[PDB]
Amino acid sequence: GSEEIFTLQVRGRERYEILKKLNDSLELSDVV
Amino acid sequence: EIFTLQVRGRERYEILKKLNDSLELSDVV
Amino acid sequence: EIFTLQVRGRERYEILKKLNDSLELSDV
Amino acid sequence: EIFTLQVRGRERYEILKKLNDSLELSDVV
Repeated sequence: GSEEIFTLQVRGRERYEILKKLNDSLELSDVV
Repeated sequence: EIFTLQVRGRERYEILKKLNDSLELSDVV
Repeated sequence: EIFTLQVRGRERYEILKKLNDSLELSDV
Repeated sequence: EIFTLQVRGRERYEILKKLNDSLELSDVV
């Protein structure tokens, strides 16, 4: 097998929100 | 302010890591 | 509603294309 | 070596521009 879980530490709320939206997008689209 | 972002999959992690590290260096946001 | 983004370099393009394609699909 | 991305929507475009600009600035040896 299964995909493993990895964690990224992000500094800044605006930066986090962008990266979260990308992560969530990729989960839905499965592009990566 | 520090957050954790939990990512499924090594390839997905690698793309987000590249972006995070880039943003830390550039300070664009 | 369509905007052109100029990107320098293949690796940079390939990253951003993956994201753009993903966002097109997850835009619900 | 210029590529173009067609991005639909202001908000999406603004995110991808920030990332592009960041990756240009963090492109260091």
